[PDB]
Amino acid sequence: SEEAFIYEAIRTPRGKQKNGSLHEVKPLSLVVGLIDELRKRHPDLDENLISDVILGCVSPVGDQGGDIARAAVLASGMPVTSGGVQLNRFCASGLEAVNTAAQKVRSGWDDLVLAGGVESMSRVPMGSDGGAMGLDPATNYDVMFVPQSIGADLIATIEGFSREDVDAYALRSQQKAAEAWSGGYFAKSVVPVRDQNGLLILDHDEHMRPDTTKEGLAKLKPALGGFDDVALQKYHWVEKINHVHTGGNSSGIVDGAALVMIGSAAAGKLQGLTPRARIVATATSGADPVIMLTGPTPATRKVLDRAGLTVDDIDLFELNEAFASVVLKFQKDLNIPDEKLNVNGGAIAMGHPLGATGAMILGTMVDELERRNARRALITLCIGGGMGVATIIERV
Amino acid sequence: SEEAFIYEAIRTPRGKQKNGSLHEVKPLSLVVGLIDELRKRHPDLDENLISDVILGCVSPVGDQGGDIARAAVLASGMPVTSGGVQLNRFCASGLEAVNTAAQKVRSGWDDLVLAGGVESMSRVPMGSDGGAMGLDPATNYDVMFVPQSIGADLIATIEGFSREDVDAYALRSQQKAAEAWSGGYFAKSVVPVRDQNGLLILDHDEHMRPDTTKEGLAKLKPAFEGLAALGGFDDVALQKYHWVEKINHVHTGGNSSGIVDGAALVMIGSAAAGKLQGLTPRARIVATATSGADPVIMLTGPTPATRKVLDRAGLTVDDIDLFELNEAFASVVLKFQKDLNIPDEKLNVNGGAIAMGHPLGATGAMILGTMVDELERRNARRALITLCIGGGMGVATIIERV
Amino acid sequence: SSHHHHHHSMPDNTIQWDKDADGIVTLTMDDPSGSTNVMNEAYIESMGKAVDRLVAEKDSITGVVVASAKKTFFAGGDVKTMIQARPEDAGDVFNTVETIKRQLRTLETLGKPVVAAINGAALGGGLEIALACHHRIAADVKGSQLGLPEVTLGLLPGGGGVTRTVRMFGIQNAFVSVLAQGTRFKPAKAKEIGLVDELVATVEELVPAAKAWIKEELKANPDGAGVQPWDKKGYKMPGGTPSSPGLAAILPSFPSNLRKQLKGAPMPAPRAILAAAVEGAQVDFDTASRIESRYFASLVTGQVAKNMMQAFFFDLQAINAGGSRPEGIGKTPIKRIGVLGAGMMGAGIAYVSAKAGYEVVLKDVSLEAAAKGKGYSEKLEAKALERGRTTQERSDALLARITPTADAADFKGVDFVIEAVFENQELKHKVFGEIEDIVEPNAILGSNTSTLPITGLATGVKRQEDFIGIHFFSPVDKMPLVEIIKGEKTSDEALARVFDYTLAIGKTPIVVNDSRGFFTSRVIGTFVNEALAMLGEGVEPASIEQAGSQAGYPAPPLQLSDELNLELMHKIAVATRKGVEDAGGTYQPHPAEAVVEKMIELGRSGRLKGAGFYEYADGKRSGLWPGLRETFKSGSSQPPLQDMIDRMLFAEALETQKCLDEGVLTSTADANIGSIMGIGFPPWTGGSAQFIVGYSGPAGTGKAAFVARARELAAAYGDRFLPPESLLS
Ligand SMILES: Cc1cc(NS(=O)(=O)c2ccc(N)cc2)no1
Ligand SMILES: Cc1cc(NS(=O)(=O)c2ccc(N)cc2)no1
Ligand SMILES: Cc1cc(NS(=O)(=O)c2ccc(N)cc2)no1
Repeated sequence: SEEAFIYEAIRTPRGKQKNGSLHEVKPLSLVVGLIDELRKRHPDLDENLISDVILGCVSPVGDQGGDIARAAVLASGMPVTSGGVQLNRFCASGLEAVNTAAQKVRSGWDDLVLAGGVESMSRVPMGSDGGAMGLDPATNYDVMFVPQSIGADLIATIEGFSREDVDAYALRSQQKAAEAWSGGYFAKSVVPVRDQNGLLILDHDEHMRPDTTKEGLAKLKPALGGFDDVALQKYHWVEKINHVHTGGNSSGIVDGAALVMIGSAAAGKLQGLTPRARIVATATSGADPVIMLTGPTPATRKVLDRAGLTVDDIDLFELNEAFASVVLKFQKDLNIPDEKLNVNGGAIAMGHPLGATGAMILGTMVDELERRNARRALITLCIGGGMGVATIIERV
Repeated sequence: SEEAFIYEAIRTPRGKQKNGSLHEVKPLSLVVGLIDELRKRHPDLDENLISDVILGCVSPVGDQGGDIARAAVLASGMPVTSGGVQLNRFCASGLEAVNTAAQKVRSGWDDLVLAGGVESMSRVPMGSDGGAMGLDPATNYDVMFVPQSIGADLIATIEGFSREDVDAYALRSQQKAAEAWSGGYFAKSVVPVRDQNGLLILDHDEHMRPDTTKEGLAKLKPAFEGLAALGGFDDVALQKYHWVEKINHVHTGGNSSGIVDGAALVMIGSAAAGKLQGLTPRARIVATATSGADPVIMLTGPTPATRKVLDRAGLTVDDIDLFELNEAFASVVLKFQKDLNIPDEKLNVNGGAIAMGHPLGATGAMILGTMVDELERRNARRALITLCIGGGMGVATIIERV
Repeated sequence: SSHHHHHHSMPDNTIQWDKDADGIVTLTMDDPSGSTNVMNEAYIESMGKAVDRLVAEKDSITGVVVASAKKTFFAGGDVKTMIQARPEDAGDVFNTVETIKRQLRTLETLGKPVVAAINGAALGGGLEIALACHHRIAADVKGSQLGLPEVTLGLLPGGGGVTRTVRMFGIQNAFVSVLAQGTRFKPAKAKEIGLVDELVATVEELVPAAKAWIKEELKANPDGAGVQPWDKKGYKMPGGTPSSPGLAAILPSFPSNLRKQLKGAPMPAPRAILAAAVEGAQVDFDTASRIESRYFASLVTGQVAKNMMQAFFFDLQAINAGGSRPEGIGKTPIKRIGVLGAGMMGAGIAYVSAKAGYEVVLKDVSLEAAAKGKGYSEKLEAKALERGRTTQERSDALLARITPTADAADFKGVDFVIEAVFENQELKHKVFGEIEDIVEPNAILGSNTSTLPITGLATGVKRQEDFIGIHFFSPVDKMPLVEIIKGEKTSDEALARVFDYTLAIGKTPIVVNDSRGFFTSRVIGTFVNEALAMLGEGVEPASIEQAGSQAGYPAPPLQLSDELNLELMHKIAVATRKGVEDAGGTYQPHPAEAVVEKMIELGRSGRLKGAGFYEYADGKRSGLWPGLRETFKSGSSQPPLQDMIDRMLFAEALETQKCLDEGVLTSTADANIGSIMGIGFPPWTGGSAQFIVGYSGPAGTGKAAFVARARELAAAYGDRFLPPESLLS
């Protein structure tokens, strides 16, 4: 019945982990800044019609605890009837908020919902929230807990991706990310962060090393347990894991946030908003918790059956660059064309602010569909714990 | 478009805080015990059709961190495609999980979803996650941060609820909770917690004080065992409510919700979902609504949220057979009863959190399944469940028996 | 990242250099442009050169000593420059303190011990220079003070004070003790808390003890030489970090306890200090130091700082520098004071006069009443003995200078009369006539009058020259202002003698020309009347008191109206109504007069009669009278809270402009400080006159916006809010 439309999709720049510009900025004030930008774009928007604010956050502790979404509603002066809820599905928390918001609009019990995520990894490091899956000896044996870097190395070992193969995609992501910045692709969707005085704090992606060379990537080097032995205990047909993933061919640890406004056609009509894309379908899948990073392939196929589409029907494929082997495995399975996959750079170059990544690359595809005058795009991410998500958008 | 139905809604007994029985039980084990109970009810159910497990948790730290829902999916051996996600909307996280699960079914992109919550407050106390609204002086000023204890006393101050009034409802809750337990109302929905050897750990809401007397509640002292005992929050609250001279501190530990451990699980699915798995529907999710309120009183949220869910379903106050408001504080219920003219015989007929406890992230799903079993026992049709939320929010849900 | 202020394309030097054969550099600060080392543009470049030199010669330097060749050490910064910082200049303000702290951070992290030679006042930025050193030695000289009084001017310790004090004592202790109120510390108390480490007798021992401490530190502590406790691996912030469970349990109460004390007033300085302190404890030192700069630039470019810097610095300077004093006059010393009347005023005048070392004779109508007036001074010394703020040796000599008496001849040898009898004109003529001849001939004849003009009171004495108005404020032991009223026949020497007397007892004087109501009691009349009229209009008393407290007043208006006594407020209106009808006119009464007269009919006319707007029992104040709502139909009028606040602030600001127009006040400085220290005007406004030029409302900022808001109040409440022609065009 009610179709869900994307009206605005903005994001903050990504400040690097060490000596980052966003290290002095609380993660709450990052979300408030994006709320003020939506106010600037639509000053006559009736914020009373905004019924919920959904944010994704993998480490909701400290500066990110206590329902950071509700804190963003009250600190920004939004109406108290605007809700505010925080969710966490590991790496796909940002896109899960978008999907849940769209599903809330389709049910008819929500008219205008803000969705997104925030993750200040320099202030709240990964794993600060603890977790029974990793810090409880009973569970850490049942789920066969292994860090995602080893699951990625296990992917490259089985599929046959060499160190040069993963470093090739790493160099490719750095080149396409700089070309997007130089071309002004991210000019309108990247809202620079400023202090309480208006002074600039950050206006670009710091983690990008655009002058990367294939010789420098090979200089990089690839961790205190038997996670290798634990992984090979389930994958008994492979003798040794080839650790090909370094800091230059994996996702970057950065701080950042992203916001997406989702509503029905009547919500934008009443509030004078113009739709930019339509949420076609969403799907949730998973794969075994050892390899962990093979969720995209079954999740993408599931979202294609729902929409009745194939790989040849999609114009752009956006997969989160958590690790290089994850993208090469996803590209090899579905035979994704090399010119449709992460066309405006990826997380290896720009970063992976966990809870905000799924909402960042979501709006990134909204821009490229409108820039190329294309039609469809499929956004997917690999999830910790062995889950997978997928979302198809159609330009309007 | 697709109708969402409740097929099973179970919960664990609520173990008290000090010297509690569920203190030695990891909160993840509380959810796996409920997952294993569903398999005991329907051994032939193809769990591959379960696409998501949604749990509410207000303090997702320590034993409750790292997507505890996913840990439940993996530790209990559920299919790896069953997802898992935690959500935090303060006191209504348990119902927000069911409302989101229902909305996930209405979109048609999710068929069978498990929803509920978990909160082991004897192991993970409130505030363990921190938060900018509390631990940031800039945010703590813009958002006039005042704990729920003062907002409850402020409601009783404005509406004129005396100390005997709030203590009268506390006795009322303890009485109706004991009648429900002694009457066997909870026999089939409160799954007793056992250990790795099948030995009994807890099979009742051990926070209940059933022999409570009016004279006993009067001897209790006003709340001064938390952040409220520090100071300033009374001055801060009256700076916005400047027409009020003095806040009458009437809420004690006997007329407020109990600090307990517990968990709840609800299975929501479409009409075709339960048909394929051979599940008999018990109730239908009619409508949900979410409206907030002023963040200083922060507990008047149930009043507008109940009206918006009635207007969406085309129903009035007279069409609801049972009302279930979370007994966070006595004044929150008296305010809700005074506003909408709720008859006394329909409001929390089987006790509430004052007697049985309030396991934050799991309460919304606990009191939800309570009404699903009471609608069938009374053979009534409609029931409305609502909660007051921290920060000044509200969530209401209408269910219809099938 | 450079120690200098310009990377592009001529100030003086204020720091000397001296390296010894041991390798110790003595940085002696000596600014030639003034008698006090300030944190001006010259100091930044002077220190920028020295710190650059400490690095290029680090191979021949073993330690550093920071000394001063002035009486003080380093008192404050350049207020004349900061008060002009526009919001556009936020980038330059941020880079300035970031450059200042970049110098101190290198001095601090030099691998060599740095000792401070605090030879005097180390206030504000000066203490920030000392806190950057690794060891501090203070000379226990008289007059030396150490603190961070940046909050009193509307600013914050932006040269590392907030970051370093929290690193030494934690968030809670550094905020309360040093940062929040900017309290000044004596050298003994400074060593006691942790600001200073050692003490010496004279200033000639500082540099020797500084170099001696360097030699022993390099000898017995070679590894930790020149390393602060937070630059080590195992630094544990005292009291914990915001991520600590013990501190997290009480951290949410700091903004509420601060809002409890500020009473909801718009003072962003303490709020910003607490923010920078907590945000600073979450990150490293350098990241915290940068956050401190952003909150600092947030205050300098604001309006509250420009009001507090104008009043509590520039306006306070002109007053203490003889701006209101009559010029070309000598100082006639005082030998013995005689206070007439031993009430709450007369006893308070006798205490503050005897505390300064003056022999005071306390006369009343009986020995039972005069000795009981001296008991007001005894009951305060027993409080200062328990708190440990004075010694028995110095307190027994304090009460010994108070001679209570009832015989008028005991006023022999008195060269300074301060009358505090009842508000009755012919009584003051009667009181002064009894003793005008017994006192010395050229004695000051002062009168603590509230409304009666000094010109009329002077007719009851033979020498109208030495008759002057010395207006005090109860409680006299705490109120720091003395309103001096100049009668028509009052000479100029009497103005200067009472001016010097005010500074002698540690108070602030203002000079006011003789007029009905003077300036203090007249303007405060428009304050309590706007609240009383508001109560008669049907506004809730709780909302009135809340609006009065959130405006910035020390006491709410209805509470003040009980201590001001409503029967005297009825007498003022009858006196004002008489003067208009005596001149053949038509008196337009104030809407508050009917509220006063109604309280008289009910018998609740203030605290003195045990009942007023509040209920009084057991001496203390209980609460608002329950019969107040049904009497005035409270609740039938619910105006916005900001309208209640503005109606009280604008009534005084507009009434202050009349005093400047009518010739009552002669300077804008006496209008601001006289209203702040006299009637308790909110300090964030910078004074009742500064409130006009520095008004910051939602419609604008400045005199044009003040007039606009006055016309909003005028069209909605009455013509009394109409701005005079002196504010228009
Ligand atoms: C540390 C840390 C956090 C973290 N979370 S994770 O990478 O999301 C993860 C979750 C489940 C499993 N089974 C493995 C990894 N993993 O390590
Ligand atoms: C401490 C602490 C946390 C906490 N959580 S809370 O009760 O959910 C809450 C949330 C928002 C506001 N404004 C007040 C209280 N309450 O006290
Ligand atoms: C403060 C302060 C000064 C002050 N002046 S005062 O002279 O005491 C006074 C007396 C009566 C009336 N109606 C007004 C002021 N009163 O409080």
